[PDB]
Amino acid sequence: PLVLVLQTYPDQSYQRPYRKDEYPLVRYLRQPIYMEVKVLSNDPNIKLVLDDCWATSSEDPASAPQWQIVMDGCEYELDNYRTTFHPAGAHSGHYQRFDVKTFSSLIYFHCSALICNQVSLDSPLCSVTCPASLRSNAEANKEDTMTVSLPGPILLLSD
Repeated sequence: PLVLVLQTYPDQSYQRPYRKDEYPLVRYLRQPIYMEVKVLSNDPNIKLVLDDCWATSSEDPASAPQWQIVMDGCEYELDNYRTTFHPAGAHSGHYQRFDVKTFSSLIYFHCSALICNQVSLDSPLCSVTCPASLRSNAEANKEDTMTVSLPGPILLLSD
């Protein structure tokens, strides 16, 4: 089994992740929060991709209310979040880096993600077109994904 994690980094340099005892983080509205979904491996073939990312006001990723950040591999802006991806310029496919921007509140962040082996059996999420089209009633479906959350919440403050 391959194992995924969701982490936050201090800045766009992605030098080291925040650890648990540094949470809760403190951020301001419209300030970028630099996040990464990473595979803990060492296989060069594999490529990590996101499915959904969303925020809750309680620790439980299943709790309501929710704000959608990423949907079907693409930025979702309708819930008042902006996401910017950060491609790497080795093992580039072992992680997906992105920053999120929000438009005093305590927020918990989660993503769902999966791995691509470059095989016919690869998820549709392995090659996607963005922006993503909204789902129909029947279109709702679950890929085989792992849910990952941050070690702690983030406090959003008004600038």
